Amino acid sequence: MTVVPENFVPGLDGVVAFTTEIAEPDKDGGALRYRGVDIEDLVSQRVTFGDVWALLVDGNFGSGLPPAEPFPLPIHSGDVRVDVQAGLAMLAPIWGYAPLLDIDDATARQQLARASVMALSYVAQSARGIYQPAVPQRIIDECSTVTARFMTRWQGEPDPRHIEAIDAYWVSAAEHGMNASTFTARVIASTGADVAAALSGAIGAMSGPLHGGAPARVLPMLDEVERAGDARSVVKGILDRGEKLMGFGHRVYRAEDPRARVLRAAAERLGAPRYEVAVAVEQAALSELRERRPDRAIETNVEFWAAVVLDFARVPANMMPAMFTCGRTAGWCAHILEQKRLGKLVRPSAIYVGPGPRSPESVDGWERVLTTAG
Amino acid sequence: MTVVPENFVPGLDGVVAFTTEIAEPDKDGGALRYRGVDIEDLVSQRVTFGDVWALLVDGNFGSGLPPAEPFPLPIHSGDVRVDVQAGLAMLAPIWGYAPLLDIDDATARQQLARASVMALSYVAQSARGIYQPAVPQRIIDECSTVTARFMTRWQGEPDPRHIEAIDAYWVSAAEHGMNASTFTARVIASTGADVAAALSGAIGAMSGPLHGGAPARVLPMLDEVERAGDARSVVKGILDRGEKLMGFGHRVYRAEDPRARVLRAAAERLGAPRYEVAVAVEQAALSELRERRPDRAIETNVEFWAAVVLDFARVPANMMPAMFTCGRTAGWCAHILEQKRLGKLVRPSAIYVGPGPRSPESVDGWERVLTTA
Repeated sequence: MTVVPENFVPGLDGVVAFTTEIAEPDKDGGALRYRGVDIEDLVSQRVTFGDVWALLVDGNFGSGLPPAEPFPLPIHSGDVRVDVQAGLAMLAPIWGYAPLLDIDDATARQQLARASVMALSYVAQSARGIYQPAVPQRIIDECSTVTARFMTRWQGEPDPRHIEAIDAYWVSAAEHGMNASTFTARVIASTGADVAAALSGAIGAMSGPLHGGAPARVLPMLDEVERAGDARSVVKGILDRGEKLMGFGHRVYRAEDPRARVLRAAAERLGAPRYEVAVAVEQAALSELRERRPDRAIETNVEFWAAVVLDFARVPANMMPAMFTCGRTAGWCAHILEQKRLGKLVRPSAIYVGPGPRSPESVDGWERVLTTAG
Repeated sequence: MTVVPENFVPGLDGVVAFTTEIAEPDKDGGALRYRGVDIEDLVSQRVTFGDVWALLVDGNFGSGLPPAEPFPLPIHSGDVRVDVQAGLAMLAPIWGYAPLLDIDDATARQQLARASVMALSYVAQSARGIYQPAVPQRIIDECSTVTARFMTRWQGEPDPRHIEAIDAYWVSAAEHGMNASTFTARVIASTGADVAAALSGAIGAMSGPLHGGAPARVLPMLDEVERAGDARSVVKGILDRGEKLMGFGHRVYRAEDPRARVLRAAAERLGAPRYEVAVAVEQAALSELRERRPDRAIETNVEFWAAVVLDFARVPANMMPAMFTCGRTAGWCAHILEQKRLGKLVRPSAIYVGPGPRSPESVDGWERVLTTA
């Protein structure tokens, strides 16, 4: 802890923290796989989110996410993320969740599933809000998928097409390697904390606007083209004005992000009213950015089609981050269980480059210490 | 993303994630410094926690931690750690904390101080518990330090010697480099999240029993030595029954942990009644452990003397993890602010070693999946 190694770079970019068996974002190959299964196969075969949760967590099919038990959300803070972050942490004492260090794998797995679906129930309740009555459990119980139950608990009578849109979205968002919120879940798990503490901390990481991957603020642009009608000219004006085009930029996969293709497809198939305009904005935005920057590689961000699909499902813009979080719980749970089996505390190091030894009296403000105390 | 490097070890041991100006845990010198200032100087000169907080966060003593505003804890979960984890996250919407990305350094610093002392207040209220009336603010307002306000909000009429014990402990526990909870705080902070989300998540990591530093479950042993009168025979009994001897193990520093030294001296200076039995256990434990593992480096854990100091201050055993959290809010806050200035998202890589491409129907259990068409 003294000298900065030769062009050391802050952060952990490219530092391998783990091996994982859970999922492979194959950027070079243009494909995203969950336990070896392409998400395009999962989504096109209409595998529901609860079953994809189990594939990711267990490595095989057959023990899908159970329905949430009745539990009125105790937290009403004005922010769905806070409600779920606080509410999840509070499950440990009332449900008796011991630290991960103290339980076997099967128990941790059951506790993950029970807590994970309660995260969805809490989001639905928070979004529905306190200024109207809860949806009765018996109406939710008429549903046959976790995704249908979530939409019913939130909206009461959801359009089945909107349930399908959320299913496609959540599966496409379920897992994506070693990002900050997945990493936060694994660090908290690695202390042997209970699984609710790890999920609650991951929600905190996920809430940061630099976490990346939350749906795109593209709806105002899609409204402009709906009134103006000239997708190309609106794109040209968005760029000429100095503004940046939302939902487009550098390539993430080799070409098309496969999650963007899956969601564009979902929007087409389900007859989302904004589809035709969005397809026009996409073709306009890529041909425009590529013509303006011919040596740069430009593709559609999944966050663009995520906004179209979520918006179709009547998700308000202020709620789209929570919807991302709902899907990502599958990957968090898978990584928490894998971290438990790893059994290795995550505890990096630092190099000290601050002041050397000195007296307290030599520190600025010391007179104020003696004046306050005196 | 698929070839394992020849230097790969699980985790991040020895991987330098950051440079820091905040503090230097000097393992080979057996000394701990906060912004260059030795904790032994800070404790022996009775620098109060609230001033050490400013030292760590700001690099100077200009502006001490302010007192907490009145705010009855809204969470009563039966677990003090959960009350504060949840309660801290909830501060951002009621107080209007914007994400770290959206505010300047001075505003984040103000937000850290306000939430940090609220964490202390929440722990005091949660520990005091729901079967007692809150202590009036007018009584707490008569105290002159944050540490005294905390002990008063919790206990009503704290013994001033117990207040000094807490100030010594909290200063000794304020900061210790890149531990899992400070690391968690920095990671969450690196996403641009609000400081309350970062503090809340760090409390999550702190609560894990493998984080380290939570005071040692040594009170049963100290009771038995007080009952039986012979420390060595009790220690031999524990190891002969195959149980773990709490409070002793691998060296953290080269030899003695300087925080263990500071807390042992605090307990002696303040006349903690359990002092002498605790010293006798330390001698007997290190002697028996070094006899049995003669080439293993074995030192007293700081947690051993932490337990003695906190118990002297009438902290119940189930409140001791939260008291560690209270002191460590200083280092968390200092590191969140340093992370903010760095402006760098913390995310590492992983190597995939799972199954290759395969169809859904080739996965065990596919016949149990229901799909609509």
